[PDB]
Amino acid sequence: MSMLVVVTENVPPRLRGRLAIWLLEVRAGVYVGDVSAKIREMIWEQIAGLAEEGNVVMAWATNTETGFEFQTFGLNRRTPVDLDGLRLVSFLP
Amino acid sequence: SMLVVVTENVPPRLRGRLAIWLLEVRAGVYVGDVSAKIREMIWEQIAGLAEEGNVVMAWATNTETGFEFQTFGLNRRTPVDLDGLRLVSFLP
Amino acid sequence: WLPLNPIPLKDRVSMIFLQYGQIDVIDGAFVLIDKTGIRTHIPVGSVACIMLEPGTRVSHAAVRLAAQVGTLLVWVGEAGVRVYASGQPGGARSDKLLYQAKLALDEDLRLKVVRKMFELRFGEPAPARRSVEQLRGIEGSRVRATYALLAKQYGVTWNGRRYDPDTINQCISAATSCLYGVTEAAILAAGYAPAIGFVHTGKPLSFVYDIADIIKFDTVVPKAFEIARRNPGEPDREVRLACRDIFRSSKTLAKLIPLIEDVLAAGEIQ
Amino acid sequence: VSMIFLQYGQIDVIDGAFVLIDKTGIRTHIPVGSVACIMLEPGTRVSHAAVRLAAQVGTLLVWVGEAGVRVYASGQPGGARSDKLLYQAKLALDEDLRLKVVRKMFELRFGEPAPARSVEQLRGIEGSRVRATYALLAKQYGVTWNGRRYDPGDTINQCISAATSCLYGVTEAAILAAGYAPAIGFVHTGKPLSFVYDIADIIKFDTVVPKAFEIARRNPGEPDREVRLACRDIFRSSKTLAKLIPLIEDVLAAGEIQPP
Amino acid sequence: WLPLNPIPLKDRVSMIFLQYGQIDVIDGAFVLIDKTGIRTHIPVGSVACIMLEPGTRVSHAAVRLAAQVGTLLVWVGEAGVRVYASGQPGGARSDKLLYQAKLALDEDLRLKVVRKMFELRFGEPAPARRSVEQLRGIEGSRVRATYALLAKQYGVTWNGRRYDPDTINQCISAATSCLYGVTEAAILAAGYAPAIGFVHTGKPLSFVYDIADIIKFDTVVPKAFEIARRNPGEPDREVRLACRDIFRSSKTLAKLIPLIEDVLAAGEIQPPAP
Amino acid sequence: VSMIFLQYGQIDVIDGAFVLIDKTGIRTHIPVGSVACIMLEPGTRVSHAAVRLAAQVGTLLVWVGEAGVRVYASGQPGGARSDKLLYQAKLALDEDLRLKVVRKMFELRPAPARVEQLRGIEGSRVRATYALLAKQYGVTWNGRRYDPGDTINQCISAATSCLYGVTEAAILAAGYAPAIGFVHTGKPLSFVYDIADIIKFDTVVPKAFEIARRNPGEPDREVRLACRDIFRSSKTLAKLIPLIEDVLAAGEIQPPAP
DNA sequence: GAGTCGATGCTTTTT
DNA sequence: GAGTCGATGCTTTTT
DNA sequence: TTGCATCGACTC
DNA sequence: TTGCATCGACTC
Repeated sequence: MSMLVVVTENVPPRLRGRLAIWLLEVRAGVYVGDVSAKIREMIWEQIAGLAEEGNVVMAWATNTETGFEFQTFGLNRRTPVDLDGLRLVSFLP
Repeated sequence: SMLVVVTENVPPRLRGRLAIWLLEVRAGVYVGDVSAKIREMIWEQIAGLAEEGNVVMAWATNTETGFEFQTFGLNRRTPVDLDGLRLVSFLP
Repeated sequence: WLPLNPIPLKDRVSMIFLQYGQIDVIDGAFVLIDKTGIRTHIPVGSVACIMLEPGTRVSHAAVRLAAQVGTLLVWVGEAGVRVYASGQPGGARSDKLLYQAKLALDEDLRLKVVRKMFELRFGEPAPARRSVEQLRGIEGSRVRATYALLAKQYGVTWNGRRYDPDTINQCISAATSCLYGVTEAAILAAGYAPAIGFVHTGKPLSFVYDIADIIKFDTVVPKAFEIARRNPGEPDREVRLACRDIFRSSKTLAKLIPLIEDVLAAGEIQ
Repeated sequence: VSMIFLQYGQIDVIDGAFVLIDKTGIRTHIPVGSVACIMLEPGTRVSHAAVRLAAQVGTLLVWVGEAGVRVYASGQPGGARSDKLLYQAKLALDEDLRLKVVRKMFELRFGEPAPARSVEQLRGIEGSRVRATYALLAKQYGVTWNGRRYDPGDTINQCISAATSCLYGVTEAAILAAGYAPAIGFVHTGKPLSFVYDIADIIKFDTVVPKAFEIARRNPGEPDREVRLACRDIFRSSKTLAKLIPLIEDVLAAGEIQPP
Repeated sequence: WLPLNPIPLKDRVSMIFLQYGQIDVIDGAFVLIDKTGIRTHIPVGSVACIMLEPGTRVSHAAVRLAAQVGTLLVWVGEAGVRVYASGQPGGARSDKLLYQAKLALDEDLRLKVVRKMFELRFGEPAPARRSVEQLRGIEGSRVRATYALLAKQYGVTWNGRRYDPDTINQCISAATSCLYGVTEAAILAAGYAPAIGFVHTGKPLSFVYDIADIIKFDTVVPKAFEIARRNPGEPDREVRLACRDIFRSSKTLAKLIPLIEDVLAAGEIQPPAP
Repeated sequence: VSMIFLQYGQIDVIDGAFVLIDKTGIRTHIPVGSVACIMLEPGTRVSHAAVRLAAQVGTLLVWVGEAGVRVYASGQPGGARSDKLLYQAKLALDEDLRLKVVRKMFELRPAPARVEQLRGIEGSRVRATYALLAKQYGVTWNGRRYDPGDTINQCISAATSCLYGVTEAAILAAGYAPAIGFVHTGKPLSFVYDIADIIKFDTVVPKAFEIARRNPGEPDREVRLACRDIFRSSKTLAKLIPLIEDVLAAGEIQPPAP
């Protein structure tokens, strides 16, 4: 069980509320919770299934090198990028 | 412990300064992994430089819900207490 | 957009109280709406039981959504105990309920079950060759002795178990109300029927009382006494928060299902 | 046995009685104790007081779709009356009582006594006869019929599937109103709606399925809505839910065991 | 808007490599800028060392900011070792540097320090009444024996320590380059001077070599051999990532400062408090 | 000893020599080995090649503000030349050599035949000197005040900040450590204060008074700019190195060669 | 993104 | 919020 | 008289 | 012929 954050942008209200079935909305499009792996993955399946033309990023705490890991779905100017196994963010122009 | 910080309508000074220590995965949303002392100094940074904008910070804890959070400045979305559980009320 | 499933009770917060507002569905989410137009998102799927207090008005949709995610709604009164509930239409497996029925129907298996219940209560096997009723006598006696002991321990005037159509009795009753809540939630999640009990029978929450009774005094009642110690205006809340704290701290939700399975297992049946 | 459908309004309390409220004011008064079971349809909200009162008189509240075409939730989860459920369990356990119920079920289904000899062969006969019945309705209504197909189909199969879904709705409603458990079946078993399938199956083909064929026919904007609405109107108009309870009681009665 | 401070090295990622772009400051943040106009935010304050590879161009502002947060910049060549560095103008406390100087200047204290260094290396106290040079000799011998042993262990042809104005030697050299990086970072963070060494002296990184040498073979060199085993086109990266992994996994950054303090403590003289 | 200031351009390499580049092309050629130390001012960028070359010839790169009015960073962190630093340490440790340096410092700034009392006499004169400049320039002066003030104290403070800048630059260029001081000690810029103090009042402070006079839109700016122009125009950084060498020399101990 | 205010439709099937 | 493209100014002092 | 970067104000 | 809620389109 580990801390989870999910950030949505231009996503349909269906998903907007559905994440809110299990998570708390502290600002628009930003959800925070604390979940087991299996729940995290089912949430991810929810997002992967319902994100239309919007895009979304999900990050959670881990016991890895940087302390956490993250993935996106859909397209964004801000995109993950690899520097020798460290994962950072490249800002597309 | 894992840290997240979310800024809105905050001056570029802070926008970049958080980026000295954190990673920006979307506009205004920073993620990291820090000790308590660093978390607090970051908070002091935010408290010091947030102008008219507003910002919310949450981190993982070993408490009842698993995490805890605070805001600075005003937002329609605001924390609210239900019998020791902390949730969020959406004003009009 | 299509799918939706319940999450394990294990992963949930025990329970949450809502008061003075309407609970509606907004864009597929469960929402509390105040008189001033305040929305409040509630993670229904992340809670085992939602307690509805007076002045609450529940949308059809809200109940349907609360059922789909396997969260029990329970209507509670002026500081009162459980008054009503709504949930999933029934057990998810015929097999489990039928298992419960066999165990229940023949008096010998029943005897085995109650014995184990007793063992689990007291840390001691029940005396040999005793009928069901006699065991229920022993229970009553020990229970009385236990109230006397906690009263003693915490320095609380205790004048018996007494119900109102006295502080101590309200604290106890509210605490038990909460526990009957979670116990019912677990029983339903496990796919069994709350009405089919072993010690208690013929009443709609017999099995709930049976199961709750087992862990009632290691868990929830001591603090009822400690809170009773304090003489506050509104007890209820502190009791509620304390029960939240005990359920998380002592892993109650996680343990409840295993306990039930072991209990029924003692029938020595498939 | 008495039950009422309430729709498009909030259910509250006036002088210890149930009341339905709209923008138009009071639409229906229901004096406490006049009804065993209240079916709440879409567009409704429930007052705290209403639930507290319903509990006081032990009234069952059941949240459903229009006319009970689906069941979403019920109060008194897992049945409120232990005795009825236990009655159902006895009947279900005993090999022989079970035989006897299923045979009665079969009798009630045709108006013919079932063949002498086990449960499985009757299962077979049913399958055959059912196929023959689909063929007959297809014939009667002039409908191309190409067999039983249902991956998670054809128009006819969708109409049928939706109608049966809806029938399972009302059948479940009745089963819960009667105070029995949907999971404990006699023909079908081991699955959450076994008993619902058992009972629904008996009166499937009198009304629900024929309309499925007629609608399949008329090849609409499209099927599922119209089928569901048509089933709604039939269930309300022909008092289906109410009539379902006697059938259930008789079926279980046949066990020749003391009903509570 | 006013303040800014360094964060403890303890909390940082060991090191990060940047290549082919310019590093600028944008709105008070440290940013890598590509030829196509890609920005990339780099948490400079969250790293102990930034390694600048060929084709990199560093803004004045970037260096000033990197210094303010106490992050060492190190210029590295074509797969090469450390070539240059830039940092904080000096030790934050006069006391610490002077402490280091006393220890260094008188040969007896120096003797004590080196003996402890030896002990820490081998898990054994150094022989009694031996001068500095002789301990140097023992080192050299033991070290050679250790390369031979790892070569043996991992099945690697080993033809000595050899250096280029051979795969094995490049892996070793790159690994040591990284380690000299972090060791220098730690030495500067602790507020001491890299040029004042005890075993090695008279060279700009004497103390860095002294300290790195202590933990070099329990940590960074074994994998140099294991990677050397593989015969790949571009070794460097795997070596870098492996060194990252070893530094985190074995708590290197956290341990480096205590080790240094204990080493200097062995002078039997009193350390200024932090 | 040789050093060059580069500004507003990128520093790169052409045929193994240092070059400064803008939009106009080449501004300055510097043949490798011609200079010991390069001071990089604001508005500059550094090529990889330039650093690799600077390392090859052991040239020190130092990132500074204009004219060295501040020091931001230096290559070869903690001093590159162990011998010079150790020389400084030897001098610093021995209370007697130390006495002897401080006395020389005082002379350069002959001291009375006895460190602390000299501290006292300095404080007194210094006050007297502020009073004198206030007099000379017609400036209201109400004493030593500095809390983190009056106009005069801000101008003074900013000027001294800037002087500490160039003094630090020189100290690092000479290859010594700013933290090891003789009068001031125990703090990161002790030696910088020691050396700056000697030539504080010839040039840096007088202008602080003149600017304090003029009561400008912004003193700190003007003071800093004025100090920049004075340091460049009067070769201050270059002249600081001999002073330092003589000061430490006075220990009568063998300086290392170059 | 988040208000409105019109539109629609109480529905995401199967034994 | 994040582009532009003009403005400014290489600066957040103290021993 | 050259330049890197923060800060403005006005439309996406 | 009453109502709760999703989904549109058009300006903050």
